[PDB]
Amino acid sequence: QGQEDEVVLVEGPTLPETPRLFPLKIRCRADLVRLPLRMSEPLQSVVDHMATHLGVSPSRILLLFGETELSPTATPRTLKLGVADIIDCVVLTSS
Repeated sequence: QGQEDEVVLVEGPTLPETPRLFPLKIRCRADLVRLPLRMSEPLQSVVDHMATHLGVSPSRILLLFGETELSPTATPRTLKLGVADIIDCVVLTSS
């Protein structure tokens, strides 16, 4: 008992049931922001959102969990990110 899947192939109907997102915990310059994101969703979601928040380009945004270097292409799934698992949005001189 637990048929957990969604047939996103052969016709694309109106699915009002959204996927199971979670409030990803990002750290700004001195504050915490939460946005609804999928584990399968790449960090490009938090990158774009933090870029618009800080008034910078998404290319300048680098996510950093403690001491590790994350990327916009990397997914919270493989990274084991969460609601308590916090990633630093740092604006670098990306040139």
